[PDB]
Amino acid sequence: MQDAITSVINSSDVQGKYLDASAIQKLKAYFATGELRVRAATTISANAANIVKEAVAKSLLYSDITRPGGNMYTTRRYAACIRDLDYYLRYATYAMLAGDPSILDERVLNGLKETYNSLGVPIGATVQAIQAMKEVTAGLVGADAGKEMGIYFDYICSGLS
Amino acid sequence: MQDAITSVINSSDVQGKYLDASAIQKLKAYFATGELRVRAATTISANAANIVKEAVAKSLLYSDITRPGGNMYTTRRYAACIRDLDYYLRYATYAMLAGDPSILDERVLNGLKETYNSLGVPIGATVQAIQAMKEVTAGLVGADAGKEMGIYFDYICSGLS
Amino acid sequence: MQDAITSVINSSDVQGKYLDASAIQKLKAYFATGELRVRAATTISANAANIVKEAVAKSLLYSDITRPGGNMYTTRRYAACIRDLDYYLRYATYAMLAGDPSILDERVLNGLKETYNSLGVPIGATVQAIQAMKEVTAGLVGADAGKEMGIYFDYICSGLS
Amino acid sequence: MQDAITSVINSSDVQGKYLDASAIQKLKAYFATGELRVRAATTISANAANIVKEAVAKSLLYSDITRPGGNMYTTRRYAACIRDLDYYLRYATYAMLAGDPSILDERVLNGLKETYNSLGVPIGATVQAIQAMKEVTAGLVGADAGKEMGIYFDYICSGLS
Amino acid sequence: NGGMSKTPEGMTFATDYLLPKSTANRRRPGPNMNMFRDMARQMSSK
Amino acid sequence: LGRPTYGRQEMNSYFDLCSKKGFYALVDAIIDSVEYNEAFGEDTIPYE
Amino acid sequence: SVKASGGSSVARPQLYKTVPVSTISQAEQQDRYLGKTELSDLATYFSS
Amino acid sequence: PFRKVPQFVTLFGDYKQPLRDQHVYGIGNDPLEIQFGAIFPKETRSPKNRPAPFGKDTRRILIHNGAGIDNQLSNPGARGNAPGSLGPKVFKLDQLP
Amino acid sequence: MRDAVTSLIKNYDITGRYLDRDAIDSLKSYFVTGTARVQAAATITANAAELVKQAASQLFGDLPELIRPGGNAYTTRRYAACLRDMDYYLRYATYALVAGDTDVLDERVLQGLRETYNSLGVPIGPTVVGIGILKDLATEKVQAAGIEVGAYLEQPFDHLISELSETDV
Amino acid sequence: SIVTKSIVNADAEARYLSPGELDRIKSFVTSGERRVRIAETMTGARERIIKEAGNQLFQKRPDVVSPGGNAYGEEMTATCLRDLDYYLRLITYGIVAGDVTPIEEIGVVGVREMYKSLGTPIEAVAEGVRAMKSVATSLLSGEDAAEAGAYFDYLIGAMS
Amino acid sequence: SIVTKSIVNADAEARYLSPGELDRIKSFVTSGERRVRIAETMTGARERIIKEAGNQLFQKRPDVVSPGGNAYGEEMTATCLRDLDYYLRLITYGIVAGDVTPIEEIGVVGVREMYKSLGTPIEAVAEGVRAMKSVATSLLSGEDAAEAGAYFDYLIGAMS
Amino acid sequence: SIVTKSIVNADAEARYLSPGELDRIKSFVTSGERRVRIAETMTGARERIIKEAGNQLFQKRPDVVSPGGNAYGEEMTATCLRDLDYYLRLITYGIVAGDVTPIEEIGVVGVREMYKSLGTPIEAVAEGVRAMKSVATSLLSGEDAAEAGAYFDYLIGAMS
Amino acid sequence: MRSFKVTACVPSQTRIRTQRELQNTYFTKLVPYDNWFREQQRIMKMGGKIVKVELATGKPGTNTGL
Ligand SMILES: *[C@H](C)[C@H]1/C(=C/c2[nH]c(/C=C3N=C(/C=C4\NC(=O)C(CC)=C4C)C(C)=C\3CCC(=O)O)c(CCC(=O)O)c2C)NC(=O)[C@@H]1C
Ligand SMILES: *[C@H](C)[C@H]1/C(=C/c2[nH]c(/C=C3N=C(/C=C4\NC(=O)C(CC)=C4C)C(C)=C\3CCC(=O)O)c(CCC(=O)O)c2C)NC(=O)[C@@H]1C
Ligand SMILES: *[C@H](C)[C@H]1/C(=C/c2[nH]c(/C=C3N=C(/C=C4\NC(=O)C(CC)=C4C)C(C)=C\3CCC(=O)O)c(CCC(=O)O)c2C)NC(=O)[C@@H]1C
Ligand SMILES: *[C@H](C)[C@H]1/C(=C/c2[nH]c(/C=C3N=C(/C=C4\NC(=O)C(CC)=C4C)C(C)=C\3CCC(=O)O)c(CCC(=O)O)c2C)NC(=O)[C@@H]1C
Ligand SMILES: CCC1=C(C)/C(=C/C2=NC(=C\c3[nH]c(/C=C4\NC(=O)[C@H](C)[C@H]4CC)c(C)c3CCC(=O)O)/C(CCC(=O)O)=C2C)NC1=O
Ligand SMILES: CCC1=C(C)/C(=C/C2=NC(=C\c3[nH]c(/C=C4\NC(=O)[C@H](C)[C@H]4CC)c(C)c3CCC(=O)O)/C(CCC(=O)O)=C2C)NC1=O
Ligand SMILES: CCC1=C(C)/C(=C/C2=NC(=C\c3[nH]c(/C=C4\NC(=O)[C@H](C)[C@H]4CC)c(C)c3CCC(=O)O)/C(CCC(=O)O)=C2C)NC1=O
Ligand SMILES: CCC1=C(C)/C(=C/C2=NC(=C\c3[nH]c(/C=C4\NC(=O)[C@H](C)[C@H]4CC)c(C)c3CCC(=O)O)/C(CCC(=O)O)=C2C)NC1=O
Ligand SMILES: CCC1=C(C)/C(=C/C2=NC(=C\c3[nH]c(/C=C4\NC(=O)[C@H](C)[C@H]4CC)c(C)c3CCC(=O)O)/C(CCC(=O)O)=C2C)NC1=O
Ligand SMILES: CCC1=C(C)/C(=C/C2=NC(=C\c3[nH]c(/C=C4\NC(=O)[C@H](C)[C@H]4CC)c(C)c3CCC(=O)O)/C(CCC(=O)O)=C2C)NC1=O
Repeated sequence: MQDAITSVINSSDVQGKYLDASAIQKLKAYFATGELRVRAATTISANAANIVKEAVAKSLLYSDITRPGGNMYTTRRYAACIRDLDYYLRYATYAMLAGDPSILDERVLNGLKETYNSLGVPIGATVQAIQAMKEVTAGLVGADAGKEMGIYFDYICSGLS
Repeated sequence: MQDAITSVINSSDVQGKYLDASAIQKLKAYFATGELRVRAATTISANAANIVKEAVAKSLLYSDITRPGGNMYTTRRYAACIRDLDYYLRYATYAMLAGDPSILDERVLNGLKETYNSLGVPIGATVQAIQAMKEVTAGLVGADAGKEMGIYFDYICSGLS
Repeated sequence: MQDAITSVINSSDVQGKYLDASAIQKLKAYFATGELRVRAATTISANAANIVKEAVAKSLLYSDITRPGGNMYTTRRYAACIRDLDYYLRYATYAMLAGDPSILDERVLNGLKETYNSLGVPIGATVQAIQAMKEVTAGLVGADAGKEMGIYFDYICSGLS
Repeated sequence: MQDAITSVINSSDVQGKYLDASAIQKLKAYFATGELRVRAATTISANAANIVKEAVAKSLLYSDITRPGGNMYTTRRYAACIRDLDYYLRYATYAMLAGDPSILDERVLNGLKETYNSLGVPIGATVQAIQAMKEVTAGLVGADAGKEMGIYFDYICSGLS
Repeated sequence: NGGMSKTPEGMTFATDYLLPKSTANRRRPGPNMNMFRDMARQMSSK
Repeated sequence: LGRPTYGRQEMNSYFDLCSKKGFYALVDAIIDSVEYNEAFGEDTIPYE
Repeated sequence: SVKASGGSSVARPQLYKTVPVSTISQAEQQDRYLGKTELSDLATYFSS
Repeated sequence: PFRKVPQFVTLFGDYKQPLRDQHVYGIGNDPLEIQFGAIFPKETRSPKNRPAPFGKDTRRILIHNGAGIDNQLSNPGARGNAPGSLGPKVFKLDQLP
Repeated sequence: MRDAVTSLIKNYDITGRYLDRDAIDSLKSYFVTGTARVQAAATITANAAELVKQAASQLFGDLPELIRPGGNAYTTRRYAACLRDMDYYLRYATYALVAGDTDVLDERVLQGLRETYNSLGVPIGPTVVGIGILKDLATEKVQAAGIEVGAYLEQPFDHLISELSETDV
Repeated sequence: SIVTKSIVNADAEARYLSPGELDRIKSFVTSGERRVRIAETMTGARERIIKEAGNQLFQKRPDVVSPGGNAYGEEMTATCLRDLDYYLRLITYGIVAGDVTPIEEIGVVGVREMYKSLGTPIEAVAEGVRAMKSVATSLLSGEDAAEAGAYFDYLIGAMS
Repeated sequence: SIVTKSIVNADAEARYLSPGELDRIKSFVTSGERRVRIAETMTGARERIIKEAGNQLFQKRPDVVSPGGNAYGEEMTATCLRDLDYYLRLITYGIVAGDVTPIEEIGVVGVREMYKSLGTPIEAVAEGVRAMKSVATSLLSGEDAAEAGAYFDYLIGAMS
Repeated sequence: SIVTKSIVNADAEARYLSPGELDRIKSFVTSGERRVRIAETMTGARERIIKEAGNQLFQKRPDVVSPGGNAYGEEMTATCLRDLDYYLRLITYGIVAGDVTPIEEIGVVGVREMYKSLGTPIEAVAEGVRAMKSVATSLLSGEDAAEAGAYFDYLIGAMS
Repeated sequence: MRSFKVTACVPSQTRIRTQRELQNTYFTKLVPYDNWFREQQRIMKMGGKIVKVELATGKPGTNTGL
C-alpha cells in the first residue's frame, strides 16, 4: 500500500535527497484537502448498500444481461456481481483517503484483466456499471469531492480495459 | 476439423491397428444417417437468407435492442448482426454434414466469448436469437433432422454462455 | 544478440568507468580460448546434419514416441521435431562463438517453454535428445571443446525445464 | 535430485547392461576424491559468513547498487541480496558432495530467472558476485578443490546469464 | 588407529568426469517389429 | 499485412520458410501473397 | 476436448534412495549447511 | 509469490470455456497493439503466461478496423475496397516530381 | 458431476425455456436404457480388479517395448503404478456409463492428462491402446452376462480415446 | 474425407455447399458399402502384399540390400518391410474416407524431409509404393482396381 | 503513515473504515502544519547536526578511532557518516508521515545482519543516534523535541 | 549427539535408521577411544591455556582493558577469564558428543541477546575464542588439531 | 545484382474504381533476379500482359558474382 505521503517520500528517496520545497508542495495540497476527504469517506460508507442499489438499477436492470443467457442471470451470479461491484466502491474509498491510485494495483487491478475473460463475464457491462456508479455518488458526496472520487473510478475503468 | 468419418480414422490410426469390425460398424451408422444430413443441407442453402429474416422478427425486432440505446440500432450495427446470424447458420450446416462439432471448436467459438464482450454485443440477446433460429429451422427442415440440427445449435448456444 | 565481449562492455557501461585490470582480466581469457572457439565451430557446421541424425538415433529413434500415438509418428511432426532439433544445434554454435548464453534467451529460450505446452509435445522427452546431442558433439570436437559446447546445451534444457 | 551414483546407474539401467568398465572408472574417481570433497565441505561450512562478507566487498560495495536508486539501497534488500548470495554457497556445496549439477537444475535454477526479472534485480551484478567468491573459496580450500568448486559456480553463472 | 576420517585425497579432479561417452548406440528396434522382422528373416532366402 | 496471423497452418507455412531460407524470404513471402497484393494493391501504404 | 493447460514443466521423482541423495535431501529441507555428523556419512561412505 | 495474476481461477474457469482468443502459440506471443516499438508480454518478467492446446487448423476471429460488414470472412471480393471514413487513412502515391 | 439429465437442464436453462416435447422424448430415451446401463455397470465391476490385470498382460504381451528397458513401464515401481493408472480409466468409465454423457470424464480425468503424462515421460500412445484393449473387452463381460451392448459401453471408452489422443488427420 | 475436404474448400469462398457439390456426398454415402469391401481385401491379405512387393523392390533396386546401404542386414530391412505396412494403412484409410486428406496429413507433408534425415534414398522407398500398387490391383476387381488404385498413383507423385 | 496504516488494518477485516478511526486521520491532517516545520529545521542544519554529533560519538567509542576496530581513515569514517546521514534522512521522513513505518520498511528491518555480516557492532550506531538525539533537541523547542525525540528512540529499540 | 541427530531425522521421515546411515555410528564407536584420549589432554592443559590466550587477546583489543571498557580490574577479569573457561568446556563437550550439538543446547542460542544486556562487545569473544583456536591446536597432533579446530570454527561463526 | 526491368499491363478484371488506378495498370517496376519468378507468377494471375522484359543490369550468362 502506498500513500500520497509515501508517493512524495519514496519519490524523494530513490533520488536520494531530503525533502525540497517541491516535496512539501505536494504535501500542503494534500493537507489542505485532507479535511475534505475524511468527510467524503464517511458519507459513502453510510450509504454503501444504497450506492450499489441505484447503480445496478441504472446500468443493467431490465436489460438482456439479467434475462437468461446473459451473464448476470442466475442467483449465484447476481449475488456474485453485487459482491463483485462492492469491491470497486470500497477500494476506491480506500484510495480516496490515500490520495493514490496505486492502492488499486496491488489489490484490485493486477489480476483483473484476467479472471474476467477466464469466466466470460462482460468487461463492457462492468465499466458501464462503474461509470454510472460515479454519477450516483456525485449526488451524495457533493460536486467537488466527486471530482476527486471520479479520478479513482476512471482509474478502475482504465486498468480494467 | 474432424469429420465423423475422420474421427473413426483418427481413433483407429493412433492405436496403430487397421480398421476393426467395430470401427467399420461406426461408419455404417454414419452412412445410414448420411441421407438425412445431406437432405438437410440442400433445404437450407436454398433459403438461408429467409431463416435469418424469420429469426430476427421472432425475438429481436421491435425490442429494446433495435431501438435507440440498444445494440441493433445504427445500421452499421444491424447489417453486421444479420451476417452474424448468417455465420451461425452457415457453420451449423457444416457441422451437420461433418457429424461432429469440431468445426465449432476451431472456427466458431474461439473468440466469441471475448469478442462480444470487447464489442459491447449483449450475449443475452444473441443466445436467444440462436434458439429462435432453431425453432424456425426445425419447422423448415423437419422434425427428424431438427433434433439433430439442434445438437449443433445448442453446442454453439452453450459455448456462448 | 550481444556477445561476451559486449557483455563486459555493457557491464562497464552502466558503472560508467573505463577498462580496469579486472575488467580486462575476463577479456584476455576470451582471446586465449578464441582459437579453440573458431576452429571447433566449423566442424559442427560441417556435420550439422550427421549430428541431428545421430542424436535422434541415440534417444528418439525406435522408441515409443516413434510408435503410433506419440508425437514422432506423423511425418508432419516428425519433421517439425527435426527442424526444432535443428535450431538447438545451430544456436549452440552461435552461442559458442559469442561466449554468451544470452544469445539464446533473447532469441530461442524466451517463448519456447510455453509454445511446447501449447502443442503438447513432451518437454521431458526433448531434454534427452539435447542431452544425447551434447554427447555426439563431444565425441566430434574432442574432450575439451565439448565442455564449452556442453555449457550452452545445458543452458537450453535448463531453460526448457 | 539425482547424483553421480544415480546418473551412472540410470545410464546403465535404460541400456539394460551391468556396470561396464568405463563407468567404474568414473566411479573410482568419485570415491577416491572423497577426502578432497569432505575437506572442501567442512571448511566452507567453517566460515560460511566470512566468504559472503568478502564476496560483496570484492565487487558490490560502493557501486551505484548501494547508492539510492540502486537495488540494494534499503536494509531489506541488503539482507535479501546477502541471503540469496548465501544460497549460491549452500547449493554449490550441495552439488559438490553429490558430484552432479542436477541439484541446481531442480532446486535453484527453477524460478531464479522468474524472481530476478520480477523484482528488477540486476542479473549482471550477480554474475560477478558469484564469480567473486569463486576466487575467495579457491584461496580458502586450495587450488585443487577450488578448481572442483569452480565448476558448480560456473554452472550457476551459466544459468544466471 | 581407529581413524576419525578416511581416504587418500589423491592428486586430482573429479571436476570434469561429468560428461559420459558412449555409442548409445542407435536403435535397432527389437520388439514390436518382430512380425516385420520375421518377414525380413523369411525374405533372406529369396 | 496489417492483421495478426490467421491461425496455425498459416503460421507453420512461415516458420519453416525462415528455418530454411532465412529472414529475407520471410519478408518476401508476406509481400507476394495474394492477400497483400489484392487487398492493398501495388501502390498503397499498408494499414492495420 | 481439452481447452486449457496449466503447464507441463518436467517433474522428475527419484526411482532410488541412495546415501548421497538422501543425506543431502534430509539436510536441504532443514535449511542449513551440511553439519558435522552429516559429513561423517560421506567420509565413511566414500572410504567404503 | 511473484506470480501476481492468479493461477487456478484463470484455468478452472477456462476448462468450462471454449478456446480463449489469444495467439496460437500462447499469450506471450501476442504484442500490445500500439503505434510502434513491438513490446511483448515477457513471460519471465511478470508471469502472464498461459498455454492453450490449439488445433491443427484454427481461425482466430478478428475485428475489421473500419466497416463492420467489410470483414473479409463474409465477402472476399470486398477486401480490395477503401475502408472509408470508419477505418484509418489509406495513403497512395500519384504525383511523381 | 454433470448427468445427461443435468446437461439437458442447462441446455434449456440458458435459453430460459420449459420442458417441451423434445425434452420429454430425449429424456425418455435415456430412461429406457437405464436398466441396461446399471446392470452393465454391475458386471463391469464384477471382476474390475481382474479386468485391469487381464488387459495389461494382454497389453505388454502385445507391445513388449514397454517391459524391456525403454519407455516407462520397467520396474514394479512403474508397473504397479501402471496398473493403478490403468485402473482410473476403468473406474471413471463406470461413472459416465451410468451418467449418460461424458462430462464426468471431461473434468475429472481428461483435463490435464496431456500435461501430466508429458511432465513424466509417460507416453500417450499405448495409453490409447490400453483403453482400446479395455473398451473392446469390457464388452466381453457385458456379453457373457447377457446384457445387450453397442451404442453405449464404448460411448465412454472412445471419448477417452478421441479426446485424449492428439489429432493426426 | 469427402465432406471435410469439401467444407474447407467451401470456407475460403465463404459460401454454402453447392448442389453440384452436395451430390458428391450423396453419391459417396450411398456407395459406402462397396469401398469398405475394397478395404478388407487390403487388410485381410496384407502379408501377401508386403512380402511380394518387398521382393519386387529388391529385384528392381538391389542396391538397397547391399552393404553400405540403408536397409542392409536382418534388422534394417525389417523396418523397410514395416514402412510399407504404414503406407498400405494409409491407402486403406483413404478409400474408406474416399479422399486424400487422411493420407495427406499423415504421410505426404513431411516425407521429403523425413527420409532425407534418415539417410535413405527417398525415391527408392517411393518405388516400392509403385510395386505395392501392382499387387493391390492384382487381388482387386475390374472397376475397383481403378478407383482404389488412384490413391496409389497419388503417393508415388507425393514423394516425387 | 497513519493513512496507509489505516487502510491496511481495514483490509485485514475487509470492512469499511471505523468512524472513530476516521478521526485519527482527521487528527493527522490538522496536526500536520507543525510537523513539517520540524522536518525542514532538521534539514536546514543537517550538516551542523552530523559534524557535531559525530564528534561526541568518537570520544565515547574510541575503538573506531584507535586502530583495530571497524571503520577508519577517510575511506571508511566518511562511509560511517554516510550511514548516519541515511538515518537522519529517515527521521525527517518519519516526521512528515507521522509514524515509524517509513523508517520500518526502509531502515531497520534488516539491520541485525547488515552490520553483523559487516564486522561493525550494533550498539555504537545505537550510541550514534543517541548522539544525534542530544543535538536534535537543542535545535528545537520544548514540545517539538518531545515529538521528534519519539522517533529517535525507535531507532535505538530496533537496533539494540 | 551423533546418535540423536541421526535419530530425529530418520524419525521425522517415519522410518527406521537405514543401513547406509548407521555407519556414522558404527565408525564413531571405534573412535570414541580417540576422543576420550583427546578430552583428557585439553582439560588438564586448560588451566595452563587460560592464562596466556586472554593475555594474547588483550593486545589486539585493549580498550576493553581500559576504563570505560567492560574488563577493568582483576574482579572484571573473572567475567572474561571464566567465560573462556566456560567455552572450552563446551568444546570438550563437543569433542565427546561427536558433533557440535551440546553447544547448540547450551552455548550459542542467546549470545547476541546476552552480551547486549551485559554490555560486552561481542566481537571480542569471537576473537577471544579465535585466540583459543590457535594455541589449542598446537597442543595436540595435527589429526586431532584438524578435528578439534572444526568445533572451534563453529564458535567463531557463533558470534560472527 | 541482376536487376530485371519489366513493363506490365494489368487490367481491372472486376471491381471498378473511381480512383487514379493508372499506376496499378501500366507500370514499369524493376525487380531483382531472385524475386521475379514469384513476381511473374503473380502477374499472370491478374491476367497481366507482360510487354517488355529487359535485363537492365547484370551480365547475361555470367557464372559468378550475383
Ligand atoms: C543479493 C546478493 C542480490 C539480491 C538479492 C535480493 N533478493 C531479493 C528477493 C528474493 N530473493 C530470493 C532468492 C532465492 N530464492 C530462492 O528460492 C533461492 C534458491 C533456494 C534463492 C537464491 C527470493 C525468493 C526473493 C523474494 C523474497 C523472498 O525471499 O521471500 C531482494 C528484495 C527485492 C525486493 O524488491 O524486495 C534483494 C535485494 N539483489 C541484489 O541486488 C543482489 C545482487
Ligand atoms: C518364474 C519362476 C520366474 C518369473 C517369471 C515371470 N515374471 C513375469 C513378470 C514380471 N517380472 C517382473 C520382474 C521384476 N520386477 C522388478 O522390479 C525386479 C527387481 C529388479 C524384477 C526381477 C515384472 C515387473 C513383471 C511384470 C511385467 C512383465 O510381464 O514382465 C512373468 C510374466 C507374467 C505374466 O504373464 O503376466 C513371468 C512368467 N519371475 C520370477 O521371479 C521367476 C524367475
Ligand atoms: C500404465 C498402463 C501406463 C503408464 C502409467 C504410469 N502412470 C504413472 C503416473 C501417473 N498417472 C497419473 C494419472 C492420473 N491421475 C489422476 O488423478 C487421473 C484422473 C483420475 C489420472 C488419469 C498421475 C498423477 C501419475 C503420477 C504419479 C501419481 O499418481 O501421483 C507412472 C509413473 C511414472 C514413473 O515412472 O514414475 C506410470 C508408469 N505408463 C505406461 O507406460 C502405461 C501406458
Ligand atoms: C558509523 C557510525 C558506524 C560504522 C559504519 C560503517 N559502515 C560501513 C559500511 C556500510 N555501512 C552501510 C550503512 C547503511 N546502509 C544502508 O543501506 C542504510 C540504510 C539506508 C545504512 C544506515 C552499508 C551498505 C555499508 C557497506 C558499504 C556501502 O555503503 O557501500 C563501514 C566500512 C566497513 C568496511 O569494512 O569497509 C563503516 C566503518 N561502523 C562503525 O564502526 C560505526 C559504529
Ligand atoms: C437511424 C438509421 C436506422 C434506420 C433507417 C433503421 C431502420 C429499421 N427499419 C425497420 C423496419 C421497417 N421499416 C419500414 C419502412 C419502410 N418500409 C417500406 O415499405 C417503405 C419503403 C419504408 C419507408 C418509407 C417497415 C414497414 C418496417 C417494419 C417491417 C415489417 O413490418 O415487416 C427496422 C426493424 C424494426 C425497427 O426497429 O423499427 C429497423 C431497425 N434503423 C436504424 O437504426
Ligand atoms: C460465427 C463466427 C463469428 C462471430 C461470433 C462473429 C462476430 C462479430 N460480430 C461483429 C460485429 C457485430 N455483431 C453484432 C451482432 C449482434 N449484436 C446484437 O445486438 C445482436 C444480439 C447480435 C446479432 C443479431 C453487432 C451489433 C456488431 C457491431 C459491433 C461494432 O461494430 O462495434 C464483428 C466485427 C465486425 C466484423 O468483422 O464482422 C465480429 C467479428 N463473426 C464471425 O464470423
Ligand atoms: C526459434 C525457436 C523455435 C522452436 C525451436 C520452435 C518449434 C515448434 N515446434 C512446433 C511443433 C512440433 N514440434 C515438434 C517437435 C518435437 N516434438 C517431439 O516429440 C520432439 C521431442 C521434438 C523434435 C525434436 C513436433 C513433433 C511438432 C508437431 C506438433 C503437432 O503437430 O501436434 C511448432 C508449431 C508448428 C510450427 O512450427 O509452425 C513450433 C512453433 N518454434 C520456435 O519458434
Ligand atoms: C505413417 C507415417 C510414417 C513414416 C513415413 C515413417 C518412417 C520411418 N522410417 C523409419 C526407418 C527406416 N525406414 C527405412 C525404409 C526404407 N529404406 C530403404 O532402403 C527402402 C528403400 C525404404 C522402404 C522400402 C530404413 C532402412 C529405416 C531405418 C533407418 C535407420 O534406422 O537409420 C523410422 C525410424 C524407425 C521407426 O520408428 O520405424 C521412421 C519413423 N514412420 C511413420 O510412422
Ligand atoms: C557457556 C555458557 C555461558 C555463558 C554465555 C556465560 C556468560 C556469563 N558472562 C558473565 C559475565 C561477564 N562476561 C564478560 C565477558 C567478557 N569479558 C571480556 O572482556 C571479554 C570481552 C569477554 C569474554 C572473553 C563480562 C565483561 C562480564 C561481566 C559483565 C558485567 O559485569 O556487566 C556471567 C556472570 C558471571 C559468571 O557467572 O561468569 C555469565 C553467567 N556463562 C556461561 O556459563
Ligand atoms: C485520371 C486519369 C486516368 C484515366 C483517364 C484512366 C483511364 C482508364 N481507362 C481504362 C479502361 C477503359 N476505357 C474505356 C473507354 C471507352 N469506352 C470505349 O470503348 C470508348 C472507346 C471510350 C469512351 C469514353 C473502356 C471500354 C475501358 C475498359 C477496357 C477493358 O477493360 O476491356 C482503364 C483500365 C481499367 C481501369 O482501371 O479502369 C484505365 C486505367 N485512368 C486514369 O488514371
